[PDB]
Amino acid sequence: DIQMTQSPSSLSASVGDRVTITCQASQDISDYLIWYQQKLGKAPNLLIYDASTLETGVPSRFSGSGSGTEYTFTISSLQPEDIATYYCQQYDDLPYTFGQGTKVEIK
Amino acid sequence: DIQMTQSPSSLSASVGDRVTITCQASQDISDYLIWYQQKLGKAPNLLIYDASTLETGVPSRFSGSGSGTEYTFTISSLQPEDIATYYCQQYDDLPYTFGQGTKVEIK
Amino acid sequence: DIQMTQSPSSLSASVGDRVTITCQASQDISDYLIWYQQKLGKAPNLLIYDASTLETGVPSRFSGSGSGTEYTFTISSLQPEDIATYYCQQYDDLPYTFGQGTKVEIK
Repeated sequence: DIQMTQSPSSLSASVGDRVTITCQASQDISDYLIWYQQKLGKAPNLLIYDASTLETGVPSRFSGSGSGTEYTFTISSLQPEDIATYYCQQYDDLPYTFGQGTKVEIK
Repeated sequence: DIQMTQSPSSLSASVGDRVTITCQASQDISDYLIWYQQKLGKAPNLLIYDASTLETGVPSRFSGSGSGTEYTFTISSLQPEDIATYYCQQYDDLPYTFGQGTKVEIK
Repeated sequence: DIQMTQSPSSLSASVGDRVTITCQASQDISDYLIWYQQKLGKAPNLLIYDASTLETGVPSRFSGSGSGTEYTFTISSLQPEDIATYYCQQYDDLPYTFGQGTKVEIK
């Protein structure tokens, strides 16, 4: 069972800031990682797949990189609309596991 | 892109009550369906995969069924521990898409 | 006296959603079950009798199924005029008893 550890568990930054979030797998998951955004009271929405491919329609201010067991999610310039909780999930094998999630706030 | 349709959005019931949630896929997903439980403030937890398959450690009071397009998730006896949000997610094809979630509460 | 267990107590869904309501009989009641609709402040109106027979003039989006002690009421596409409290009632023996009812609302 692949353990996903995400950090930090939460942060607050200002509009325009560069935000960064990490997820480490307990095994090489061969780049099968997704980043999801979950707005308060809504279902998670896929942002990035294959570690670094943006889903069609996602703003380019969003980006992911990494490989092996360490992955990185970055938001190059924070918008008020990005206030949500972010999650990484491994899809290298079942059961698909999630990171603990990172709440992103403004201020 | 595959659309998942979940219902109801929220329910309220009493301890021991049977709870029924369903998900509708916009295409045959071949049982490539997962059910997650999301307790407040936490990441989603896989309860069932392959539409009917229980993950180890998950109480037998949970159960899933369905096929092609229609799927159902059932909680045979609502326990206090079961208060959370539940989601179905398709994994037949990327991007993996979620149902809107159902908020389960005890009256 | 025959006890009727109805689930859930209340729910919220969106226009077009499918809605499932359940009723459990503490005894087999040979399909002698009626489903009533009760809008706010009016008397209950019979929608279905004999567990699955639609009364004349009732829309095809309502359906009933079930047997022995397990009965099911479905609305395939929730319309705004469907907002009300639903009740199952057994007519197998006196005194005829009702389920606790299900408050259906739209989010």
